[PDB]
Order: sequence, then C-alpha cells, then structure tokens
Amino acid sequence: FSIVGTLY
Amino acid sequence: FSIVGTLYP
Amino acid sequence: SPFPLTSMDKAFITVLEMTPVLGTEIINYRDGMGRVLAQDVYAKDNLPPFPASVKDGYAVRAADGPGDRFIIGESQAGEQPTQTVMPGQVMRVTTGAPIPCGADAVVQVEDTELIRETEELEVRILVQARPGQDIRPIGHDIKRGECVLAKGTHMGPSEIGLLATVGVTEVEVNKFPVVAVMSTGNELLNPEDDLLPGKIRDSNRSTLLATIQEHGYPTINLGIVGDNPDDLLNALNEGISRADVIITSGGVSMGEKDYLKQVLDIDLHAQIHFGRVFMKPGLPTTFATLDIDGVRKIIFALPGNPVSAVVTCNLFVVPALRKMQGILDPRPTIIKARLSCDVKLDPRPEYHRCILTWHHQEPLPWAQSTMSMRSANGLLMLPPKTEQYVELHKGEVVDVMVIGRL
Amino acid sequence: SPFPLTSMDKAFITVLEMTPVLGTEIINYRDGMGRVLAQDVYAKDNLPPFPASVKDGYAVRAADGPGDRFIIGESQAGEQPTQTVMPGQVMRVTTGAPIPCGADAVVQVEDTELIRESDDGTEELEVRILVQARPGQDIRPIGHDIKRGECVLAKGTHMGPSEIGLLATVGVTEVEVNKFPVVAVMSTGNELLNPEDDLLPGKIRDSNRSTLLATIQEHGYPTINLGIVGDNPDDLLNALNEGISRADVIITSGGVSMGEKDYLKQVLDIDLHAQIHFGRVFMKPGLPTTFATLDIDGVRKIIFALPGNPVSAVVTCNLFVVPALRKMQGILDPRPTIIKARLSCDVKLDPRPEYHRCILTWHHQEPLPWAQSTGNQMSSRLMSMRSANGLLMLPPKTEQYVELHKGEVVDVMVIGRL
Repeated sequence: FSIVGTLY
Repeated sequence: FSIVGTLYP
Repeated sequence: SPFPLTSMDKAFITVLEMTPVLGTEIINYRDGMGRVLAQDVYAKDNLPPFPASVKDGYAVRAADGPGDRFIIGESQAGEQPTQTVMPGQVMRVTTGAPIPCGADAVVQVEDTELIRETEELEVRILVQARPGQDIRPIGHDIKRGECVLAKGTHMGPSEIGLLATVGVTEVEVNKFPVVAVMSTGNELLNPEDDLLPGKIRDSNRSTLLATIQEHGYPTINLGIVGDNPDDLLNALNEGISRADVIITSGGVSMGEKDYLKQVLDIDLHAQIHFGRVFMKPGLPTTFATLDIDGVRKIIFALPGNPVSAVVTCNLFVVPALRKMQGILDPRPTIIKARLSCDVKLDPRPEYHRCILTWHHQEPLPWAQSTMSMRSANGLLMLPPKTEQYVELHKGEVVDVMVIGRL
Repeated sequence: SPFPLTSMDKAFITVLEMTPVLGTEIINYRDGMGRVLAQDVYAKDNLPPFPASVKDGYAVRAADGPGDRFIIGESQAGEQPTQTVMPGQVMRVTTGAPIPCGADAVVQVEDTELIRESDDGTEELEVRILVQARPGQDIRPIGHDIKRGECVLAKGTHMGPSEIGLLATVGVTEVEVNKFPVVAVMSTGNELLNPEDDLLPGKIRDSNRSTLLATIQEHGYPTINLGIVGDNPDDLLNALNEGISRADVIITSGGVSMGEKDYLKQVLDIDLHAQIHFGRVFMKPGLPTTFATLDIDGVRKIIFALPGNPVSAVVTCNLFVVPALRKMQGILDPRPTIIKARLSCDVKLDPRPEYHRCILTWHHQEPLPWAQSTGNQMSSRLMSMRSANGLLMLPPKTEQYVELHKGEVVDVMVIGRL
C-alpha cells in the first residue's frame, strides 16, 4: 500500500 | 454494454 | 399467462425504455448532491476577479531583474491595492493577494533575503523572473460569461463548490423519485416479532429501503401487506398516490393466486411488460407501468427470496431510478475482475453478491462470492453455460457490476 | 517554525495513528447504513425454521417414484401444514411453503401432469409425476441458511443494505455500533464572501466550505457549518472553541499559513494548547496543510487546517480527512481504495508527489478503466457530464521518469461512490 503512486 | 455477464478465454 | 420468459437483455432495456424522466424543480445548491442539472450554468464574474499571487513573496518588475528593492507596502487579502510598483521597488504579497499595478511577476520568499528593516523596508531579489510568473491573471480560472456547468451534469461535491464559486445558489434540477416499498406474503412477520409457526421475519423490506436510501432517494414504508386482492389494492393505491415508484416483494408468482398480477391487471388496469425473466436468481420478477393523469408510475414486483430481491433491485430498480432523476446514462458500471473461487455455470445468466478487492501492484481486482467484515459492493455477472464452457475457474476475467462504494 | 516539509507517506500515517476510534452507541437496525458493528450478532432462530420448498410443485415421496398420485391438499404460506403425506399421496407446494411430514422431496410443476380434476373444475385431485426425485430435492431443510445460535455477523463488520436485512431476519433490531464523527467546517480569509453575495473589489466567494461539507455528507457523516471566520486570533479562537464543543473533527480552510501572521497555528498552540503534528506536506497540491490533535477530558479531537486553494481543499480532504473519519466510525481498514487505470492524457511530472481529480471510465471489453485527468478547476467542465470520481496519483519526477504518456498504467484513488 502506497499513498504516493507506483509505476509499471 | 450488456447486463448479462460476458466471457473471454 | 404464465408470462413468457423474457431474456435478461430484453428485460433490462424494457425497464429503461418504459421508465420516464421526472420533471424539474428549483433547489438550493447545498442540496445538489446527486442531482442532475436541467440547465446550463454561466459565470457572471471572473475568477480571479483580480490578478492574484500564486506564492507568498513579493510582486516585482521582471525588467529590473535581480537586486536590492524597496518595499513600498503590503497587499492585503480582500483589499484592492492603492500603490503602484515603480522600477527599483517591490511589494510584499501573500497567496491570493491582488497584484499591484507596475508588477508583472511574483518572486517567492524562498528566492529573497531581508536586507534592512513591525515593518520591512528593503529586500534582495535573488532570481530572474519571467513575465507572469506565479501570477493568476484576471479570469485565468473562470472567464466571465463562460458556461461552467452544462445541463445533464450529475453533480458531486466539486459541482456544488463550482456553483458557490459563480454565485448561482439556486439551480433547476430533475426531481428525485419517491419510492414506496412493501412486502407481501402470509408468512411474513415484523423483524421486532418473535417467530410463529410457519412464519418468518420480513427482511426484504428493510434491505430494499436501505438500498434505495443509499442512493439518496426519498422512501415510503408501506409495511407488510396480506397476500390478498383487497389488501394489495389498498397498499398499491396508497403507493400510487404517494410515490412515483412502488416496489413489492414476495407473494405467489405462479399459480392462480397471483393476486398481485390480478390486481394490477383487473383493478388497476396497469400494463405488465414482463412477469418472468430468464435469470438466476429472480425468475418471477414483474415490471409494470401505470398511466394516471398523464403521469406514468412504475411498479416492480420482486421475488420473495431475499437474495433475489437485492439482486433484482440493483439490476432493474436502481437503473430505473437513476433515469428518473435525470441521469443520462443510468446503466450500472461494469468492470473486469478475477474469480476468487471456482463456480459451476447455470443455463440462466447468474448473479452473485460479491466483494471487490484490489491487491497491490495487481491490475485486476478479485471478486469473492458471498471479506465478511466488508459489505458487498459488487454483483458478480456469470455468463450462461454454453458448449465447452460448463465451468469457470479461479483467475478467469469476469464481469462485475458495481453496486456500492469501491 | 517554519514547520519541516513532512513527506506524503509520513503525513498520512501520522493522521491515522493520531486519529482516535470513537465510542459506541445503540441504534435501530434501520439506521445501520455505513455503521460498524461493535458486537457479535447471534441468531435466535433457524432459517428456515421449517423445511421449505424451493420450487412451485408437489411435496412427494421419493420411494413412490414417478406415477399417478392423489392430491390431498396444498401447503399454504404462513401455516404449519396439518395433513400428513401418505404413500401414493402428494401435497401441492409453492416456493417458500412449508414441507409437510411424510414428504422428503419436491417435484416441480414442469415435471408433472394434471391427470384429473373435480367435476366443478375448481380443484386438482390427481397428478402424474413424470420424474424420479432424490431425497431432499428442491427442499431447504431447517437451518439450511442460518442455524440457531450461530454467529451471523461479527464485530467490526461495516454494514450495508444486506447486513441490515440480515439483522431483520434474525430479529436483532438493536445493535451496538461506533458513533459517527461530527465534522465542523469553517472558512478563513478576509477576502471571502458568502456565495449568496455579489462580488466586492478584492473579494471572492467561499466555495471550499460548500465543497468540504458536501464531501463529508457524501460519506454520510453529520456536519456543522461554522460559516466564514475572519483571519484574526479572536475570531479564530471563538470558532475553534465552538467547533470543539460541538464536533469531534474541526476542519478549516484558508488562512495566511506560515509566518508571524499565522494566527491559525498561534491559536492552536498558545491559546488552545493543541499539538500540531505537521504544518507542511511535500505534496501537490496542498503543501500548506496542517493536522493537529487536542486532548480534552480524555477525549481526542482532531483538527485539519487545509489550504485555501479550492483544488487543494478537496484533494487534501480526500487524502487525509476521509481516511481519518472512516477510522473514527470503526472501520478496521480506513485506508482508501487504490486501483490501476490507463492515462487518457499526457502529463508533466512534478518534483512533489502530485494528485489530480480525474474521471474514471470503464469500457465494454477493456480490462482497465481509463482515467482522464481534470487539469484542475475548470478543464473538465467542458466534458463534465460526469462528476470526478477518481484521484490520479502521480509519482514524483525523477531523471528516469520526467513525463508520463498516454496508455501507461497509473494509480488512481476512488474518492466517490460510482
């Protein structure tokens, strides 16, 4: 869980 | 759009 | 008679087509949640009305560049500035404060240094500024006369605030459908009552009401009604006069005891569009319309089975209610998800209450058929069994209908 | 002072950790929408209490097999059947009707044929069973769905319409649930006018207060409008004192942020003796965001000071306030739902983690939804036939990823019920 933002 | 569940192999 | 098995596809489009759109009314903007605008909304002011600073700093002259500057004063919020920025001078500004004449750029406080001074007197600008830097010009957000909200808009919190921004505190929106809910069946007791032989408690009425109330529609509790033409007629007549939509649950669908469809046809002379839907669950689902005084009321007769009631209510009633309140596309949101469990397929299109859960770094959500701590927000849409596809396995992409908050 | 730039990750966990869980109260089941059970719920009855037919047909004996049978009567709903099924006899049953003794299977009407009826033609007398039935076929035995004394709902359950109906089923009309947080919202700034008022020179209309309240009310929590408050220690302290006495959460918007003009934090620390956990969050928008807790009489109130910027207000509210509110009302996992979607528009990345209001759209056979970013204030309002239901979660820019393109999988936070 992250409140920032992930990538792909 | 369909109110019936669709499928995909 | 017995009514033809209506395909699930046809039953759905029939409900929407036969369902009318309600009239409009004037409401206060604070009551606009979930409402659909029946009008365009134009701005009568510029936003911002004045050039506003984006950063907390100093209004400078870009032509002056970096260097030592005199602080002639401060621009307060809510006050139109009286001073004019001359070459070699600056003015202290806060975020949202008006930009004084003479200045074309704003340098933030992080790019400055206090040189010499309750009042500051001199400051050094440490950077070169571009014309228009950190400044909101007049009408940068909203220009005067511009349409900020088009008719057909399904308003949320932001749309309420936009109304408050432009100053339109009164707007024309479609009415909300008043929905009457009743339960039929001689086996039904009130939830407050202890069980008597052959009797069960009425749970459908509570669930249906809670379902409609969740979408913010006003509801009317017609209570438990006996499975007989006299009591049904009285309840239906009351619902028709007091509500736009009348929902009933329970009662013998099939046989000749179909008092519900007897009353609808003989006494009320309503038009029954379908009485059976080829689906699981919810086979004995009935939809009827009734024209009184040039006004069309809609009537739903849902199956007595608890699971059937909540499923048919989300499949037929809610889309109908959304259309009545002016929503352009009243169709439910359907998403792709993965099956949390293997499942046998039914010849009928099947629907299960499920729980959508997104796992981290995983593109598709998982749907778990009825975790137990969470309320079901999805409706699993199983396809009818055909040929090789007799069974669906864990991990296959399936359709899930959103029925609650994700 | 000036407060350190708190990372977005730390700011979020600070809010949740410093946010208390409210006490409980007894409510009626009809008022249980969105409530979290603070108790186990036991069934005092079996569901069904009696063997019930699944299909419209006849209660039969499997040992009799197919053939001609006598119709001794019909099992009515709401009545315990008085007749007993003898060999060679059947009883007509509808869906939900109690199964009479002697019968162990039910054959639906589709697998039957009416042989002979009365001379009046008003009564069925003899029927032919066309199939062989298995014992227990199309019958719901006692407690098939719910057994007596069984836990049907555990404590911690966030209830929806079905959970209400389940309570009505078992007959538990009174339940112990967590209280809902009372949220008070105010606006600060000498430039603010009521939306009902025409504009004056240097003045704008207060939109944050309307939006914030609407956001909280969408989640079904009770709200209090404290109106517009002047940016001065006296008026702020009065508004805060009123909000504290009346609410569990106090939200404010506007203010001159940091500096010696920071009345807001001056009142909080000096006058109110509240603890300010952070005053700046490394984020966009909503950099000047302040979160504080205050302990009075063993009760912890939480206070949010959101930026005056309209876009910042709604964004910070969905990021910090709403998860905190969900924790107060007893939800075990108050964290927001984050889903994967594809970008509908190209976008430059900011050194700060950036959040954009966006519109999520699912298509027919497309697996991932498309997230169309709303630029901010007005951009969407040309295509805003739908309200923004998502919050685009952009990563902070790096030398590797400076800009994101159309089609890439990104994180989107669902901020409204679809």
